[PDB]
Amino acid sequence: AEITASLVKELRERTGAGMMDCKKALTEANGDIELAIENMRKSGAIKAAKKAGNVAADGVIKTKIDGNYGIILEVNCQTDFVAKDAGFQAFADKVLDAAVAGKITDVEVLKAQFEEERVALVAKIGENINIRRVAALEGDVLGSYQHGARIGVLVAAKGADEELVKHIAMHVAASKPEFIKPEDVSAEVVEKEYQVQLDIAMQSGKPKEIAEKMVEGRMKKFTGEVSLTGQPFVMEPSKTVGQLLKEHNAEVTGFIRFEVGEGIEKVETDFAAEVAAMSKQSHMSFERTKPHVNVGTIGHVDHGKTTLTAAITTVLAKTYGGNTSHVEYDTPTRHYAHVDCPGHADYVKNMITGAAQMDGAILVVAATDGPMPQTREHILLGRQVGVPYIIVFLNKCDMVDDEELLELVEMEVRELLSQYDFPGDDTPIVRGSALKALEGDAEWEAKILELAGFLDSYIPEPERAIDKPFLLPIEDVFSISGRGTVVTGRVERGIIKVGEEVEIVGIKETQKSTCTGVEMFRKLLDEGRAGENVGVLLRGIKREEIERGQVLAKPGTIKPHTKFESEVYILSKDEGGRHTPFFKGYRPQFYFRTTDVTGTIELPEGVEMVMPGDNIKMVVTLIHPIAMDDGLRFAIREGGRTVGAGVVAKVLSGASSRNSLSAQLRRAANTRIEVEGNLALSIANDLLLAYGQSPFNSEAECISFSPRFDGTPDDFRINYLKAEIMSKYDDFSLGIDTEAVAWEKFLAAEAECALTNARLYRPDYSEDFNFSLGESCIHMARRKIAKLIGDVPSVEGMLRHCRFSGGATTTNNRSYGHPSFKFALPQACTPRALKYVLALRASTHFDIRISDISPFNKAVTVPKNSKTDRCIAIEPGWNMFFQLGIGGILRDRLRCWGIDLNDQTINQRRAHEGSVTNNLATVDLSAASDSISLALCELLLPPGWFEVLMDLRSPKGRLPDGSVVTYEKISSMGNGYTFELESLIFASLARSVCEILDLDSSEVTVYGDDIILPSCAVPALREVFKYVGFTTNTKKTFSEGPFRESCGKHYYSGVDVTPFYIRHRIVSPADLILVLNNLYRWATIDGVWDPRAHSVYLKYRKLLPKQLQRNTIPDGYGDGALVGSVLINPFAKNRGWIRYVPVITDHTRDRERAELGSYLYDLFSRCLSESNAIDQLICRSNPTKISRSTGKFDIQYIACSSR
RNA sequence: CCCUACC
RNA sequence: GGGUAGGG
Ligand SMILES: Nc1ccn([C@@H]2O[C@H](COP(=O)(O)OP(=O)(O)OP(=O)(O)O)C[C@H]2O)c(=O)n1
Ligand SMILES: [Ca+2]
Ligand SMILES: [Ca+2]
Repeated sequence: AEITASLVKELRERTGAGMMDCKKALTEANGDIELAIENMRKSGAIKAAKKAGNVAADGVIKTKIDGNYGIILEVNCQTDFVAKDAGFQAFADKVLDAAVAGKITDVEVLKAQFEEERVALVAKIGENINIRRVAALEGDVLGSYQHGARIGVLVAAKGADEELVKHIAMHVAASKPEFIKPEDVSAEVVEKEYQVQLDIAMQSGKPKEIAEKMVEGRMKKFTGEVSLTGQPFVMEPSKTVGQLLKEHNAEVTGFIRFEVGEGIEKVETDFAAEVAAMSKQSHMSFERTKPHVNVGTIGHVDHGKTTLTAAITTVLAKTYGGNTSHVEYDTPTRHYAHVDCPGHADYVKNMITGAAQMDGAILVVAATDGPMPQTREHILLGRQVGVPYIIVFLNKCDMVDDEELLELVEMEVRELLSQYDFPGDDTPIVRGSALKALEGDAEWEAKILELAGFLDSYIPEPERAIDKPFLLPIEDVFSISGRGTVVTGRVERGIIKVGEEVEIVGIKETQKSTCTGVEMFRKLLDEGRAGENVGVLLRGIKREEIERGQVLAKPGTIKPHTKFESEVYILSKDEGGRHTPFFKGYRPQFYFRTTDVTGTIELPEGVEMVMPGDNIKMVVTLIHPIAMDDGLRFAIREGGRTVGAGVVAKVLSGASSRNSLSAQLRRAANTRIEVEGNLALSIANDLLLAYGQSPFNSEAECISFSPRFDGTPDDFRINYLKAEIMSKYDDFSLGIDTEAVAWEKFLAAEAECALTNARLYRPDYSEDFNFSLGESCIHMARRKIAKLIGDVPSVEGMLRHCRFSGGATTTNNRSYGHPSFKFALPQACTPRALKYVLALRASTHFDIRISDISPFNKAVTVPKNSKTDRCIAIEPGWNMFFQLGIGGILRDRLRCWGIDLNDQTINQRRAHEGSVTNNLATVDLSAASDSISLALCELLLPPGWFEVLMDLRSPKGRLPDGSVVTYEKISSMGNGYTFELESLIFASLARSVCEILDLDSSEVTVYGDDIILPSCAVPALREVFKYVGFTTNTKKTFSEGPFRESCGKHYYSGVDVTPFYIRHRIVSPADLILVLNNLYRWATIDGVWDPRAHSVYLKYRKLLPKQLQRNTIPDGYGDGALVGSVLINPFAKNRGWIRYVPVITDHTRDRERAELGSYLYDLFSRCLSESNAIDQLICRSNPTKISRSTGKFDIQYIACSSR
């Protein structure tokens, strides 16, 4: 030590400067006060200027109004915590006040007027802080709005009143209008923006006056929207600000809106990979049940928070050897995840959103400085979020002589901790140095060790989910004959044993009962443990006495509540939340463990708008009760869209839409649009005419017209539509057309397999002399396939993939398709398939029974296009169960070849590229799956597999004639695996063809029979295919020309030319709406019409009942309303800040579900799962419900977003 | 279970 | 009938 302790303290208390900066400026002053205060004052700048190269993207905005003069101010800092800090508040509160009277606008004037004090803080704080901008606004009446501190606006308007200007100010803060009027936009920035779009359009091939008109309409919008005037007013999106003003005899002379940080990079920051980055410099020179603990580090930016967590990691690895960007380290007794808390808001967000909780914080302060002024806000954050314990790591202690000085810093911290109710006197404080720790220096190494010892002993072990009291969120209820009432769900915490009593609590008056049993799909059980999906059997209680959403718990452990206060986060436009703010009476859905429930909120004191993206405390009150205690997470929803997360803080005491309007629409909806002749045709023809193309001569021409594959994209697009649009229409009288042809087709395919079956089992030409491409590919493909697939389908493979889903089986019809009827009604099965069923039956205690054992499937017929139906096959139920098993497994394996059968999106893009690039082809086989013969499978597949495939197929088929077929092909369409099998067969060949040619196999991609490989490969692929029995569809395969198609998307030199189809007689208003919407989506660029089509759209829109002509919804909400602008829908009711619009839906009648079967289906599904930012983990999946379609329509109200 | 869009 | 994506 040099000079004395209490000499430095009073140097701090009158300055706020760092400890060592105080001692060291007290030596060069020979123990003199005033002399010292000066060496620092006179060095205030050396510090500040050292911080210039520190990005200050945070801060506050302030705002003041004087009679009718107003100023808006922005002064940055680099941190959340500094912005809410008292001192920094006072600087900006002052630089603002004294900037009012002294009416300034030149940012430099008031800057330099404060520069000598701007250095005061920057020294005392340790963050770059400085005035960023200022501006001034005056008018006849101006008003301001302050959205916390992140954003303020000043609004000046003539002829307006008090609240009006507030509201306008608030709107401005929400909608960011970059001008005050549509006619105020830089007639240059625009006149040259109209000069860029004109190509985008005229290069797509569009005729002069079309590209123009389009661009004009676009630009008219492009502006109206970025202009206060043509902006849907925020407090009533139905009318815009423009109209709001006009009807108040007012206008807006001008406005300013500032937002903290606007246009300042705000350099990204990754925590983990930075620690490893600081760990790298000294990178140089069983018991799995261990408890899991979350810790957060919190303190001043460069007080060494990052170096400490580096230290904590090396040292811990060196010694005890071994969500979202978070380092993790181990102690001999527990396992840690560690986050940084660089921002206050940002942290509160993650704490609500569950993306990062905290069992204890670690407050980091460098002893060379001591607590900073903003250290208050650090501890305060801890306090506000309820971090249960806070440990202190004094850092950089080695850069300190007097040890009495550390005794002194440590006092300051303890006193701060206690000012915020933390155990100041009893809280751990390790005197350490992270730097030396990383230099291996074992003196300062045992302090890190010591810190982790406190982590192990001061932050108490968190409560293992099993040790808390039983609770199971009820997902569904079943009435099971001779086994009472049963609920299913995942037990959330605790254990339930048979015999114990339970309460069922939530939505109605709480009820009591006792546990009869506990079952999973395979085992029956006497206890259910936390994390397990189960059924639990209750006694005396009935199934209409229990609802989903209730919980099952140990008695008295959980109680039902209706009112509570909470901390919630509203998602932004980004995260898929709302895109408009809400206000006083927000009335959304609060989803709890498994169900939505309506609630109203009240905002805290003095807040009256809420924007996507921000935090808020609100007092929520629910329509009826839900079991809850403190801590319980919940989502916030609007029509099943997630717009917020929440956490109950404290439970409290808890002491639009029109009917005739629905009736009007219902009546209209059940009306018949009726016209003469064929409406579909008339529409197509008015369309052909508006694009100036010759109309369809007759019904005959609709289905026999071929497009010219040339001319401009525009010319081709309507030409392609002409060829496709009527091609699947099912109501053509004119034609002895049929489905007789579908069977001929079907018989042709079989006979084809018969030939190639003969051939492939006979290729003894008895002459090696000759070598063949097809032979070669089969050999190569076989070898690749085995490497991918294995000798045989894994048992686990089957365990996670066999399932029932869907439609008809050989015993169930469309009506009894649902999986719950498959578990209830006995299913048929094949003699060869029997052992699978028995094995499944040996596998569970539930009954598993076989209607009948027979080798037949049912060949039926389903619609395809105007020219032919498609023959498929309805399988035996149990065979299906297992087919989907192997089908599911092949789907997984095929990923290793880059083939992803869940994503037809990758095939569409390669179609599009092949379209400009001509380097890729799209190809198509004719009877794709009807042509895979038995022989081909047998040559390609491992024996183990082919056998399993032979057991599971239907060997025989019963046609509608009662006649039979003994199948030549391996499997028919409608089998559980044929799609995935044809994909693998197709890919394996194309890949082998690639290697034979020295192309990259990886360029191959396949989805069913939509095959995409490199163009040069096609001729050889054609030959292989011909050889192994397939016939390639010359008409729908493209390896040159400007055209490509794959998976629904059609492209022409890069432009989307995918058509649309009218399939049915248009008879109801839903039929017509669907067609019109398809027209809309095909003719609209971003909501703007091609004029050619729009004239036809408007012509036919007049055929609808009047109210249905105006009842519009945004795109992506379905087709029970015309797509258009929902803001101008007269029937849209804005109810509680969420907007509700009526759509047409099919009127259903409820049917009785199969109680046992539904319960198996539920349980079986939970089995399937066990073998398998983000608050999506807050929602489940829903209860079995059956319903008949009556032929009528209903009106349903759905939630919408302005869009 | 009932609608639309595709293989 | 099988699968995909979206909707109730
Ligand atoms: N409604 C459909 C459509 C396709 N697929 C499956 O996807 C593959 C694609 O067959 P398509 O290309 O649609 O037509 P193909 O049966 O091969 O007959 P074609 O091209 O001559 O019309 C084959 C089949 O397994 C299906 O099962 N059911
Ligand atoms: Ca095909
Ligand atoms: Ca195809």
